[PDB]
Amino acid sequence: AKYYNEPCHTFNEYLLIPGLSTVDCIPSNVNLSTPLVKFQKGQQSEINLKIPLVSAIMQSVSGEKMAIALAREGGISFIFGSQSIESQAAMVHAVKNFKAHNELVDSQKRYLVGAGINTRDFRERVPALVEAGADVLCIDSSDGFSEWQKITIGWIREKYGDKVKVGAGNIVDGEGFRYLADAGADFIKIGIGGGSICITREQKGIGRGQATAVIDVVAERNKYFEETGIYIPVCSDGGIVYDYHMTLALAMGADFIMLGRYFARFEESPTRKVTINGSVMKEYWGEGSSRARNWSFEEGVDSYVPYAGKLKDNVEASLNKVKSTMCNCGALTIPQLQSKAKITLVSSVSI
Amino acid sequence: AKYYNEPCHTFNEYLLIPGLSTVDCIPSNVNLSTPLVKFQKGQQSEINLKIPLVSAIMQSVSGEKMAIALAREGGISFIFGSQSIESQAAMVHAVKNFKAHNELVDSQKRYLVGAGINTRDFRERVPALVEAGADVLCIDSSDGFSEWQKITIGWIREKYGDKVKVGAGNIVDGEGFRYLADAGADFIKIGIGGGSICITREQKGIGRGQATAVIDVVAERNKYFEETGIYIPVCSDGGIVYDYHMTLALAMGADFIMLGRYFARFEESPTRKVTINGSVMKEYWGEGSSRARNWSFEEGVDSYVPYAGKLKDNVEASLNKVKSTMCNCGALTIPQLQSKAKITLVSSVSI
Amino acid sequence: AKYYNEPCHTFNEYLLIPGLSTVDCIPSNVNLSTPLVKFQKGQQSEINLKIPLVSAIMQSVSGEKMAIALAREGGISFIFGSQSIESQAAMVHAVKNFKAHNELVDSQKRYLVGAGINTRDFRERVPALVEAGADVLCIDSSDGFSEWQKITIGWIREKYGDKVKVGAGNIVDGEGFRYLADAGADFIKIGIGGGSICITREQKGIGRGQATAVIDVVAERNKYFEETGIYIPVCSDGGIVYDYHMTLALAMGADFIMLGRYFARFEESPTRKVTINGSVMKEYWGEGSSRARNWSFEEGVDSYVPYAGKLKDNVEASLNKVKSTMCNCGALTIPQLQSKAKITLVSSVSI
Amino acid sequence: AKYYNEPCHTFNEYLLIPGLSTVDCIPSNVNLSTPLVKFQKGQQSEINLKIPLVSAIMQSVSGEKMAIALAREGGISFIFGSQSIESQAAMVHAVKNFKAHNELVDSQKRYLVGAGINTRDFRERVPALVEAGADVLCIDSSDGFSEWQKITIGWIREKYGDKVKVGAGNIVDGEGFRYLADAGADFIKIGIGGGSICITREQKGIGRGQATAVIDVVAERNKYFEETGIYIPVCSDGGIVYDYHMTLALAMGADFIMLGRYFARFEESPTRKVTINGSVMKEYWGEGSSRARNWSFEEGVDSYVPYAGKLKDNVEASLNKVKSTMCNCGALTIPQLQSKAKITLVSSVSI
Ligand SMILES: O=c1[nH]c(=O)c2[nH+]cn([C@@H]3O[C@H](COP(=O)(O)O)[C@@H](O)[C@H]3O)c2[nH]1
Ligand SMILES: O=c1[nH]c(=O)c2[nH+]cn([C@@H]3O[C@H](COP(=O)(O)O)[C@@H](O)[C@H]3O)c2[nH]1
Ligand SMILES: O=c1[nH]c(=O)c2[nH+]cn([C@@H]3O[C@H](COP(=O)(O)O)[C@@H](O)[C@H]3O)c2[nH]1
Ligand SMILES: O=c1[nH]c(=O)c2[nH+]cn([C@@H]3O[C@H](COP(=O)(O)O)[C@@H](O)[C@H]3O)c2[nH]1
Ligand SMILES: COc1c(C)c2c(c(O)c1C/C=C(\C)CCC(=O)O)C(=O)OC2
Ligand SMILES: COc1c(C)c2c(c(O)c1C/C=C(\C)CCC(=O)O)C(=O)OC2
Ligand SMILES: COc1c(C)c2c(c(O)c1C/C=C(\C)CCC(=O)O)C(=O)OC2
Ligand SMILES: COc1c(C)c2c(c(O)c1C/C=C(\C)CCC(=O)O)C(=O)OC2
Ligand SMILES: [K+]
Ligand SMILES: [K+]
Ligand SMILES: [K+]
Ligand SMILES: [K+]
Repeated sequence: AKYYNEPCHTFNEYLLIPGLSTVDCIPSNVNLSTPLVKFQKGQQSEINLKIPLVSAIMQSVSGEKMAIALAREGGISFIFGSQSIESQAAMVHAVKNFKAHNELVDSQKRYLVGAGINTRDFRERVPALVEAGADVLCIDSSDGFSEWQKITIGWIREKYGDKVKVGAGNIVDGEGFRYLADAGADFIKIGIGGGSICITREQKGIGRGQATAVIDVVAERNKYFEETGIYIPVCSDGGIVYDYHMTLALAMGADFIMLGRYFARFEESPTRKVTINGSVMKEYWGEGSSRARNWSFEEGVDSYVPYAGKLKDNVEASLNKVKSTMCNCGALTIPQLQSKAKITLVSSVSI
Repeated sequence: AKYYNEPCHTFNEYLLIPGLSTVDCIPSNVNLSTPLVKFQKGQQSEINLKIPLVSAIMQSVSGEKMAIALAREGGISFIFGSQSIESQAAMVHAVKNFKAHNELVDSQKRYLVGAGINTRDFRERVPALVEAGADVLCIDSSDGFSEWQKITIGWIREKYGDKVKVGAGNIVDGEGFRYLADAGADFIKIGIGGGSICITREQKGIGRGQATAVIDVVAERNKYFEETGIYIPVCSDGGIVYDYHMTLALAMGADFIMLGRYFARFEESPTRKVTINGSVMKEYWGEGSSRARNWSFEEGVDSYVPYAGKLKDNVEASLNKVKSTMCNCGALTIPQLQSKAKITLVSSVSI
Repeated sequence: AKYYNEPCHTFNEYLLIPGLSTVDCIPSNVNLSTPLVKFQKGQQSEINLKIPLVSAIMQSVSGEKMAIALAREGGISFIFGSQSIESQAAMVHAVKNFKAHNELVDSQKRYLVGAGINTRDFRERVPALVEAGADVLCIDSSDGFSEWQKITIGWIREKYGDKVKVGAGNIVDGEGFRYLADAGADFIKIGIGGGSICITREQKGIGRGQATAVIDVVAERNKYFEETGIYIPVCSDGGIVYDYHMTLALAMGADFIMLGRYFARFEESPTRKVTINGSVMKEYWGEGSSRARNWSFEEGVDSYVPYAGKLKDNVEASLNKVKSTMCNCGALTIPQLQSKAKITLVSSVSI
Repeated sequence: AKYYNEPCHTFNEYLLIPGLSTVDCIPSNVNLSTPLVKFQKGQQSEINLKIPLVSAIMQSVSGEKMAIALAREGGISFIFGSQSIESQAAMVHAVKNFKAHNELVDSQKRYLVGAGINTRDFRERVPALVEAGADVLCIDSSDGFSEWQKITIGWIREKYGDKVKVGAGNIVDGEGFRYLADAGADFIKIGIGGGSICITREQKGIGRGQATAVIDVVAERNKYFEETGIYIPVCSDGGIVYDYHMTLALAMGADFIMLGRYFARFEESPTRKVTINGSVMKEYWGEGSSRARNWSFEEGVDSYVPYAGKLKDNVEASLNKVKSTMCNCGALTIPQLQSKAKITLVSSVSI
């Protein structure tokens, strides 16, 4: 077997050490744009988010309303694919034709929207998604280091060339990243086990601390860029517990962040608002729970998250803190933060 | 005194990082066969389990019914030796003559069965066990790094040659493994302290994290194979808390796993089913407890484990998860898993 | 991004190993004097505290009474600047003209007093503070690694030369220290996150274990002294939970210590004494709390600390323990302690 | 300041890895003798304990009855010196003249007994102790790395030469050991902070994990023996929580062990037996508590320990476990254990 010199770590084990803050760095001047899909050196990505946040490919998170609400703030949602092909297409179509600011839109002023796909019914699902107007796709899986993802991406490239963007994952190391990059992925998703509704131990026992995973994949991605001139955006998916974890994920090299629990709390998530002993909550279940697969064990859990109100106010408060921290680190942009951030590990006792 | 460069670790401190999963790797195609006794290079073991699980040499675990139930699924039980020689022989005989699938049987279609022996009355116990039809024996001890085990194995070899298979242990490092290998053991059992009914601290203070023990013994075993051409199967005994710990133990090099608590929960264990406030439990006590030795201190404990029903359904669910994880690691067989597994240590905080 | 070879640590992770205690080292002979502002090699500081303790630049800690009570024992208070310029000046003036022992006074026998200032209204606030008689100033900020502090210090030097002393901070590493030193700071304050009313995680996620911060800044400060002949006193601000943490902070190189919670408990702090179910408490809130800024988030908290009585008796008990420990380390003075202290890290388990 | 490459550890962080157990190693054949005072190479110590246990120099532990009860089993007690010179002498005299097995006696068949002394009234106390018949003395202090201990030992050597044996301490590193060795100590006591009634943190903040302290002092002691031919026995004082900690302390190099709490639980300790809600307890307070010094702070605590009955049965049970573990390590004697023990550190998570 193969072992490692250091144990893996989660975002909670890190802190940012301030850098020189210049007079021109104020939150309002911080630019949170970031690339969504791959491009060659000297070019810009064909799709740039206004904010580095995307909602998870989950039944309890990314519905029609979530996609519109998030696109309006500059991010993008990946409509869950764990439903009928026609149901998913309808949601995508409803978002693209909603208008029939930092809004994320296409050349027709229509909100951008993503859609999750699987390695099984993609021959029928992809065409429907494209026809419906999906701006980008993403293969949704707990272990993307699979020949099935290579086959899926390959089929897409053979029928649509580079006109259809498709993200792949999830992986947690340089090898997995490399495999999906050579396969043609437009962006690679990082993370196995970090999620909130994730009980890694009581499951398969596969995974890696999110911080270690991002740091390792980012180094491979940068190495890959130097060898081929191809820059592949990476997404840190899961493991975000506090707002500052967002800044950490970006500082470590992630171009954008995928969140489930965070967005599930909003009015715009597709779940039921439930009042439990004076507290308003929202339903939240993992895609691995039996509650979701049904569309003696269980890959995820079914629980509740506290109601936080509308997405807008919460995302604004979260990103204001990110912007402020970025200025503490001497960064006016995400690339500058990734370049200048001073990140330290914290001792067990400190926690 | 002699010290080590690194502290020891338990299975809970590790996670598996996925490898390339090929299209041909599906749980149903995973082969869980594994060697039970030693063989020379170029040969196959004379006894191969269909599944890498064996039930512990304990009064509260391996009785007649357990041995039959486990053999039927492909594993083997070691009838406890902490009873009269005639009582143990009767159980062994009852298993071998029960018939008077992935079943583990001999050339006569009879279920395979093991039997534990001690370093004291082996001159009278072994013959009775052999005569009764025991397929394999195993010296049961908390510290197998003993001249007594060498003497016991030697006596067996002098009277039966290599016709009678005998496992030895337990040990936790390369030196202990080496001593038992040169002594002639057919398989060596790893583990001191890991057990569930083990309170190492409040005992002698001897032991080692199970993961570190297995990793160290496996390296010595591989070194031993290269020097002599003799492959000695090793057994990871104790310390298995979750199903994924099984995959970890195998990935680290253990050929098979010995479990006590896990099997004690089944209908087939020889203990009393007790209902405590709406919960059906099963009795479980260590071989070191006064409750067992009686056949001011105490080497083990006497407690309860939750009833899990029949062995079949539980073992199947456990091994399906192992098989699935193996495919995540790109392995269709145990040897392939031991060769390809990527194993990472996890930080204290992560736990 | 930039990473570090070791994780950061807090004061609770360290212990002092005794050195040779000579017959002449008794608590009563221990000298606790220490420099407040910078000086050149071969010289002495223009201001030396009699005891290495200063009260925090906070509304709930450093008022008129605190400043008088602390100066009387040999330390100094920094009147909080989070109030009107005229209100702060009045407090400073009241302290300087209170008389209209180990007392800390100027050549006119008047108690010494400090005053906090900010990087915004300093052009109007400084003159008022100087005119009122403030002996030393200090820029109060969560991240002193800022061009704004450079600008503020520069303005002071252009209008008052080296006649007005001004401390800067807070910083946590050699780079931050270096930036403020070159900027002209008379003393540099260390610490971000350590404070008691600090919830670093649920904030920006910036900071560093106080011990690691002090050790790193002290090494840079000593390096700076060797290169330029300028000795800049450093202050360990926050993170002091127990009396022995004081000895640790000094042993690690800090010239003096800034405390908030510690002093808030005294009769002389400007907050309300509140009786909660038989326990007399004192109010205490951070400068980052909304309760203080008002002069959807929050940089600090608003809580209670147990009443400890008058400052005198408590400070005396605290420093007697420091003096005693110093003798255990073979030190009669702070510089001798910084030179001879043997400091060991403690394992996680030990805690 | 001076730092260390590794953090310190306590006994709870270690486990013993078994060695080869030979047929001749059975508990009954294990020899637990050990040297009490220093000797030259090629010689034997003038005083050898039959068992490596000595009771602490405390008011709540070592009285007349304890000294007799322990000597009868082969150990020795150090009558507490925190009492009048005439009271301590009376106890010593009562023990030496009690008779007016593994018993520890002098050439006159009288029980051996020790007596604690301090660095202040030794000119009057020592003579009284010698005259009373004390077999060995020991300077009792929280920090023995003091010129006062050198002066005390020197005075004893000037008036009695090498006829009066005197132990010194406590120290926790090679430097402290070395200082007391050159000063003439007959044995050196290790340990600061480890004790049960020790709240190191809420005190001076001086100390070191007991295991690290013993390991470091033992290496210095062995180095000292090689340079001078003088073997100085060392005592691991405090930090013993479980029986196996005894085996660890010895394996690490300590010749004998000093215990307070352990012995306080016995019928023979000089404290009151108190029944608290069905549980019989014994009083136990540290020598640093105000309750003891009286013969605003506090170096120790005043609590209760569970009644364990007579010393005999408990010590026998404890040492049987030590002997058994020694055989697991292939040792028939303490020196053999110190030479052959395989000691591993355990991970934080394991605990
Ligand atoms: O262990 C898991 N069991 C599940 O059932 C599950 N469903 C989703 N996911 C993954 O978790 C991410 C969302 O995580 P958060 O709620 O932490 O933001 C998502 O983006 C996915 O990567 C799961 N992980
Ligand atoms: O500390 C111990 N005290 C005992 O009384 C005891 N009895 C058995 N064993 C050992 O534990 C293994 C079973 O462990 P699990 O229940 O964890 O599977 C078994 O296979 C044995 O190796 C003991 N260990
Ligand atoms: O996280 C924080 N939120 C706040 O609201 C706050 N107010 C003050 N400070 C800083 O804490 C120091 C006082 O700390 P102690 O109470 O621990 O002595 C002070 O000296 C400051 O450095 C804050 N830190
Ligand atoms: O922190 C302390 N405060 C006290 O008041 C105290 N009194 C004794 N000792 C020391 O502790 C040893 C006994 O420890 P145990 O009870 O752990 O065996 C003793 O042998 C001493 O080394 C003290 N340590
Ligand atoms: C697919 O959604 C996920 C993702 C992205 C992740 C995990 C996970 O459990 C699920 C749900 C698991 C499902 C629906 C079962 C199918 C499968 O195995 O892919 C995880 O642990 O890391 C990432
Ligand atoms: C023999 O069964 C075991 C085994 C295999 C192990 C342990 C143990 O305590 C017992 C019971 C201990 C008994 C019956 C006392 C005799 C003896 O000492 O052998 C353990 O700690 O690691 C492995
Ligand atoms: C200024 O007082 C502090 C100091 C010294 C520190 C911290 C802090 O939160 C505050 C309050 C934060 C305020 C008033 C908001 C303005 C700002 O950001 O400066 C901290 O974390 O380390 C040091
Ligand atoms: C003297 O008995 C001890 C010993 C041996 C130790 C400690 C201790 O606190 C006391 C009591 C402390 C007293 C009586 C105050 C006088 C002094 O300081 O010596 C400890 O921490 O390590 C070892
Ligand atoms: K900054
Ligand atoms: K895979
Ligand atoms: K000393
Ligand atoms: K052994």
